[PDB]
Amino acid sequence: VNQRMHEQRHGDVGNWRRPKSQKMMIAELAKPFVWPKPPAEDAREAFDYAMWKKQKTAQEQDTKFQGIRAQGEVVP
Amino acid sequence: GLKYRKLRLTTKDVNKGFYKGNRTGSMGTHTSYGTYKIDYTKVRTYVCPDLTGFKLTPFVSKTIRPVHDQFPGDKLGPKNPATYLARWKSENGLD
Amino acid sequence: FPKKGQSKGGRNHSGRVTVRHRGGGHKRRIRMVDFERWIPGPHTVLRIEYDPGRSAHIALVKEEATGRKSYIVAADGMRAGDVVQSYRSGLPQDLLDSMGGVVDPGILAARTCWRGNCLPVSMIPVGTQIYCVGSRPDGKAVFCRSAGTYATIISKEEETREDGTKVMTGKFVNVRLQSGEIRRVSKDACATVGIASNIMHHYRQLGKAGRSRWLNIRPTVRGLAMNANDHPHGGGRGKSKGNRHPVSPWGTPAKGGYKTRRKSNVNKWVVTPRVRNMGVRRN
Amino acid sequence: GPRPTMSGATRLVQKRRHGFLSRVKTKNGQKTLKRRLAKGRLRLSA
RNA sequence: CUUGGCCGUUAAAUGCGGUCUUGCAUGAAUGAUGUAACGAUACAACAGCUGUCUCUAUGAUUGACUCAGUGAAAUUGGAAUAACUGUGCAGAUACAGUUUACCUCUAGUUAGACGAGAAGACCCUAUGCAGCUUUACUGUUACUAAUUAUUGAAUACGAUU
RNA sequence: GACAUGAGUAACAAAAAAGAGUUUAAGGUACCUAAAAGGUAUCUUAGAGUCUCGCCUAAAGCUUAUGGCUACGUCAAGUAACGGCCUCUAAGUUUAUAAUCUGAAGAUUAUGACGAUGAGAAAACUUUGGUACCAACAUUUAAAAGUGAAAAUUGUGCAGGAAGGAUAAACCGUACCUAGAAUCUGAAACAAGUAAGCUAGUAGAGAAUACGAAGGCGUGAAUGAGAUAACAAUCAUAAAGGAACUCGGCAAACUAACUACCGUAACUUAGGGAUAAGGAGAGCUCAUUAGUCUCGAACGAGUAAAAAGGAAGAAGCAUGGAAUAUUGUUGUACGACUGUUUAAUUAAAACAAAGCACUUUGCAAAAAGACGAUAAGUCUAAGUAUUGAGUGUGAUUUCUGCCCGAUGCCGGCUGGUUAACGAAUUUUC
RNA sequence: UCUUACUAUAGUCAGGACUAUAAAGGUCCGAACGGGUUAUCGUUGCAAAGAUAUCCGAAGAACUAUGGUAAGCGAGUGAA
RNA sequence: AUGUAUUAAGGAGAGUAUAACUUAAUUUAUGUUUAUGAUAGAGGUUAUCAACAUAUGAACUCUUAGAGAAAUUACUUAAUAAACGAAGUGAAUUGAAAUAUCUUAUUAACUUCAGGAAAAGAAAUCAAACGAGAUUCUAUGAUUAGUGUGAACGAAAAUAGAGCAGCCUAUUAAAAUAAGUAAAAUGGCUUUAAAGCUGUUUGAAUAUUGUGGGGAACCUUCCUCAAAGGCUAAAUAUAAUACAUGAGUUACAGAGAAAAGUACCGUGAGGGAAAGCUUUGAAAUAGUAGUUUU
Ligand SMILES: [K+]
Ligand SMILES: [K+]
Ligand SMILES: [K+]
Ligand SMILES: [K+]
Ligand SMILES: [K+]
Ligand SMILES: [K+]
Ligand SMILES: [K+]
Ligand SMILES: [K+]
Ligand SMILES: [K+]
Ligand SMILES: [K+]
Ligand SMILES: [K+]
Ligand SMILES: [K+]
Ligand SMILES: [K+]
Ligand SMILES: [K+]
Ligand SMILES: [K+]
Ligand SMILES: [K+]
Ligand SMILES: [K+]
Ligand SMILES: [Mg+2]
Ligand SMILES: [Mg+2]
Ligand SMILES: [Mg+2]
Ligand SMILES: [Mg+2]
Ligand SMILES: [Mg+2]
Ligand SMILES: [Mg+2]
Ligand SMILES: [Mg+2]
Ligand SMILES: [Mg+2]
Ligand SMILES: [Mg+2]
Ligand SMILES: [Mg+2]
Ligand SMILES: [Mg+2]
Ligand SMILES: [Mg+2]
Ligand SMILES: [Mg+2]
Ligand SMILES: [Mg+2]
Ligand SMILES: [Mg+2]
Ligand SMILES: [Mg+2]
Ligand SMILES: [Mg+2]
Ligand SMILES: [Mg+2]
Ligand SMILES: [Mg+2]
Ligand SMILES: [Mg+2]
Ligand SMILES: [Mg+2]
Ligand SMILES: [Mg+2]
Ligand SMILES: [Mg+2]
Ligand SMILES: [Mg+2]
Ligand SMILES: [Mg+2]
Ligand SMILES: [Mg+2]
Ligand SMILES: [Mg+2]
Ligand SMILES: [Mg+2]
Ligand SMILES: [Mg+2]
Ligand SMILES: [Mg+2]
Ligand SMILES: [Mg+2]
Ligand SMILES: [Mg+2]
Ligand SMILES: [Mg+2]
Ligand SMILES: [Mg+2]
Ligand SMILES: [Mg+2]
Ligand SMILES: [Mg+2]
Ligand SMILES: [Mg+2]
Ligand SMILES: [Mg+2]
Ligand SMILES: [Mg+2]
Ligand SMILES: [Mg+2]
Ligand SMILES: [Mg+2]
Ligand SMILES: [Mg+2]
Ligand SMILES: [Mg+2]
Ligand SMILES: [Mg+2]
Ligand SMILES: [Mg+2]
Ligand SMILES: [Mg+2]
Ligand SMILES: [Mg+2]
Ligand SMILES: [Mg+2]
Ligand SMILES: [Mg+2]
Ligand SMILES: [Mg+2]
Ligand SMILES: [Mg+2]
Ligand SMILES: [Mg+2]
Ligand SMILES: [Mg+2]
Repeated sequence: VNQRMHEQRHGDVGNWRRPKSQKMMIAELAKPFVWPKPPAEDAREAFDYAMWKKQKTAQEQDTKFQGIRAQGEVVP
Repeated sequence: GLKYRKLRLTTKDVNKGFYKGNRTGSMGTHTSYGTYKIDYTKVRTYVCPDLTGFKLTPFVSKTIRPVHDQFPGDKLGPKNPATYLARWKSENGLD
Repeated sequence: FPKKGQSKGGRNHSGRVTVRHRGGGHKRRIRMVDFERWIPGPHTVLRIEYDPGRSAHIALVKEEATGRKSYIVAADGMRAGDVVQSYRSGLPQDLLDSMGGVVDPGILAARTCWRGNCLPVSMIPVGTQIYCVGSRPDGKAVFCRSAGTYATIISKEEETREDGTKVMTGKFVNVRLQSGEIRRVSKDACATVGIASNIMHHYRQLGKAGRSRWLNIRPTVRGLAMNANDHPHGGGRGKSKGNRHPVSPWGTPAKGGYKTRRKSNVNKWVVTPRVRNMGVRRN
Repeated sequence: GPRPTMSGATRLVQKRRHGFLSRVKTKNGQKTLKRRLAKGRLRLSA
């Protein structure tokens, strides 16, 4: 069972609580099973990985810019 | 402790004999030696039917539009016990 | 059985100290001593043991008839191998037949008034020393059970039978207790012949404070050492008694002869009351 | 001054001394709940 | 009273130790008195030892100081905030008179700003409090005594007469 | 509530400590080049690593707890190589039942239930009471020796040392942090505080002292680089003198540990004082060797064996060589003594104490004492006058004198007084 | 959940020395541990009780852990 | 804030189409009117382009079987907050310029029991020589009578209004008309000394053909009522919800809460925030510019 971090009801506001835990089960198969390997970044165009990657960098840089403001700093 | 102490206590926070289940159900009884005897009359099975040749899928073509049923004059249209009994005589009278 | 719990510290069922200066002693076990001795027949003393919750010693006896073992307050001089017997449940058929009569006071005392034998006080002759004297006809021993203590039979309510043989006429007999009080006791009350063992108990010396702590005794703080709020004797600059007559923490006179026995509770069994020293020095 | 009185504090004593069942099962504990419930508290115990 | 008299200790003794007594105001389980042992108790002396001192000096590290980075606090009526003598709610940067001083900082220093802080400390006041004491006033209890009721009798003796 | 002043000041100093290379990602500048790009160098932010040096080291290391505002892919039938849940019970708890007590609330006793800080079969495969017991202390025991546990054996001392039950694999925990370098408590990234096991080696009696193998660290710029004034802190040394300082030898210095070494006073409760005091010795090389051990063949040889060993010898200013153990003696007061106390200004002469003494307690239903809006009832105590309680004194030697008037307590008159009660009386309308 | 006392279940005390004991001592020297004698520093402190040195106890009236009980008309606990 | 109407057990945890609420978290049907409503198309996720009325599937865990460290275990078609009501118990601050009686005060608070309300209630009541005619709520009567040294406390008759209801054959099932009772002494409560309540010890009578209670010490006559047995709606109290009104508030106001009993503080009981919008931009304060002085 994997627990979940305690959080507030509405993010930065609300009472403190804890979501329901997660349960994982590992079964010992009688017959082996091997997963396929993930496609290369150049072969994910069926999922629009190009557009998705741009939006991801914008979000990673936005949380990174907010983490600098949380330290009481600003980008010169 | 200041604030984490005021959170709901969980089994991953203490170990001095604190046990709290996940509502998985009772599958047997405890012994006096510290073991567990599984009562297979309480264990549950999953009745899954053979899906070989089954043609129905969880989706219906959108060309066929969604139209609700109509039972004019009857307030208990779909739940009418008389409609279920009267229709029973027509189709299957034996059982 | 073990002697544990908060009662060892001087607490009652409420959890508050009702007996001061108690707690922290050594772990102990209570011994189930037989203070009634109803079962008849000979009993072989197996060994004299030491009892921590008692000043006198106890004797592990064994009933030769059934083999059951029991504890009894050992007498002064009682050693392993001695055969004690209790004639409280009646005399055996052999002893009665040997006399051939209902009873003979002289013959009986010669065959039953032996050290460690438990008899009704009526059967014990006058002037004999006893150390397990009871009060009621069917009660346990209550007097002179401490180390070195004993009681003497002063008189017996009897009359001459025209043949020089006295016979009990009343229902009680007088006995002088360890405190010097000559009171009245039941005719059928039990008594053990002899003296309680460990006569040199009161001559012991502990030598150090730590030994008293092992005996479950905690320090005793004087009243003069306290403040005016914790004791009628507290207060004052320096050593001062405050011109206050000695009393307890709750106002009970600690000296002068004040008796704590309830007045309405009059002792109807006393023939001669105790002698009051009245504060005069003994030695 | 204040003292570090919560040093070595175990969460087993919190449940025993300030827990929910220490109150529903006592006359004076039912008041605390009813009092805290009338005020609108979410944390009725511990 | 008093640094009591004498003796010993110091070159020098209001101390310390011994001793004598008239002890303002020692004293026998609010114990009296004398030793062994014990003491981070208190006092005094000796030997040794030393920068404790005569009398300080040099050396070491970290701060102090400068540059770069980050960045407080108590405090503050407002200030263009010198010296003297005088004056005055009686101790003047601020009034009177005279004198002196180009403008502005840095490191030191703490004489003053009756410096700051703490209603800290003392005394007094209140028909303000608290705790404690007692032969304060007024009360309640433990406890003691008598007695109706629960509860009916017999005999003897003594006392009033 | 906002914004000033102090002030761009103090502070970022646990006496561990840093130095020089290298490299990854993203981004900012300069040049190359103007086909965009790319390349070279540099800077910023977030990291990683190599060589050297140092600090901790019975920790500032590793493995785990209590705990957690650190983060959620942490995986078990059981043993070796695991806890919980579950069974049993202790101290206790109980709006459970019955009885009893009680202004209500409630309390008491019994039984039941619950309650670990304890007890729970088997496994490298598994499912009666000394004929005793498993508190402390000591001893012995898995046969090559030694050491550390486990369990057991034997014995000692008094302070006399639990309870109960038995005897084909569910559910829950498993991540990280352990306080000198990012996590627990101290308001916090605090020089404080917190449990268990392990915790290289040399050297030792040792967990003392010194060094330190591995490991970790030498903080999130919460800092870094210079300079080395006064003054402060923490230290080091010192001519001659040696308490002349000062309320006072405060602080500092001297001394110090070790040996089966020598020697040791007054006084004493005969135990002590006493490790008194005061002296001697110490490392390195070596002659010498009864046995043990080794080697060769009784004997011979050997310290590339442990030890023993002497008035032997060498070198230096010095061989308790560095570090670790802070003087000795004497006269008094007070308190016998070991202990205890105002957490966080008084550790003491105060408290306690063994001892001593006095008062109280006869247990026949309540021993007294204490507790109980107040009782039943509980502790005392499964005790009995050598018991329990209260009061003062405070080991021991030598002693503890006079006064019962006052005060308190105790005993006592068919006494005096004497409320209620009450013989005999009396009044308003 | 601090602290005082009691209670139940448990745990800890290197090494050495003296004494009648192999083990019988509120014995001795001294770590861990527990105390807090003296001095300095600190005092808007690292710390609303700390640091360094020095000193005391260290088989006991010892120390420590997890639970439990007793406190607010009357006073719980108190080597006071 | 008040008024009016309706109603008569409240919260939490976790989860989910983030207007949609319970693992079915946007169920399935009926009737009517649909722009002269109500108050001749497109659109099923590019959704819910329809309101009213009447039915309907589902609706988890804890509070809440027993246990336990609430949201767990183990079982099972186990289940009810606060405020208000009545009785019992019952203070102190305070005032009297101290302070004891007194006042504060039949108060606060606590305990028990009970319902949507409860309690009370159809005269052993008041009046005064005339008469009224149960209870409850509001006002006057009334800083009155009166008590008390004082300080202060403080009725009733009656009147007005809100409601109006009487009965025992109680519109829900009750009496053979009430004896250890009325009453007395004594110890208290209440209070004006009466009446009423009460522990202890004692202890009556039988109806207007004048028996019993009361009419404020008490006796007497007269008047009035008929205890020791009972039932009864409404006006009233509290809470929730909806609506109406406003010389009520408009963000340090209103409420503690315009996202709140949340965040946060405390071991705990408990304490308890800040925070609106797209408009306007005052002072203080800071760095500069112009003129001017130094
Ligand atoms: K100055
Ligand atoms: K600085
Ligand atoms: K060490
Ligand atoms: K398991
Ligand atoms: K009660
Ligand atoms: K540390
Ligand atoms: K010194
Ligand atoms: K202490
Ligand atoms: K004394
Ligand atoms: K006298
Ligand atoms: K006298
Ligand atoms: K006399
Ligand atoms: K020592
Ligand atoms: K007055
Ligand atoms: K008046
Ligand atoms: K009636
Ligand atoms: K402005
Ligand atoms: Mg954890
Ligand atoms: Mg944990
Ligand atoms: Mg358990
Ligand atoms: Mg005592
Ligand atoms: Mg004593
Ligand atoms: Mg004492
Ligand atoms: Mg005192
Ligand atoms: Mg007193
Ligand atoms: Mg005096
Ligand atoms: Mg405090
Ligand atoms: Mg603790
Ligand atoms: Mg005396
Ligand atoms: Mg700077
Ligand atoms: Mg002047
Ligand atoms: Mg001027
Ligand atoms: Mg200065
Ligand atoms: Mg001025
Ligand atoms: Mg400055
Ligand atoms: Mg400076
Ligand atoms: Mg670049
Ligand atoms: Mg059990
Ligand atoms: Mg356990
Ligand atoms: Mg912290
Ligand atoms: Mg720290
Ligand atoms: Mg570390
Ligand atoms: Mg560094
Ligand atoms: Mg010198
Ligand atoms: Mg010299
Ligand atoms: Mg001098
Ligand atoms: Mg001088
Ligand atoms: Mg030489
Ligand atoms: Mg002493
Ligand atoms: Mg001492
Ligand atoms: Mg102190
Ligand atoms: Mg001190
Ligand atoms: Mg003595
Ligand atoms: Mg008694
Ligand atoms: Mg004395
Ligand atoms: Mg009379
Ligand atoms: Mg010792
Ligand atoms: Mg300073
Ligand atoms: Mg010592
Ligand atoms: Mg349930
Ligand atoms: Mg339940
Ligand atoms: Mg009125
Ligand atoms: Mg009637
Ligand atoms: Mg009456
Ligand atoms: Mg009358
Ligand atoms: Mg009356
Ligand atoms: Mg009447
Ligand atoms: Mg009248
Ligand atoms: Mg507001
Ligand atoms: Mg506005």
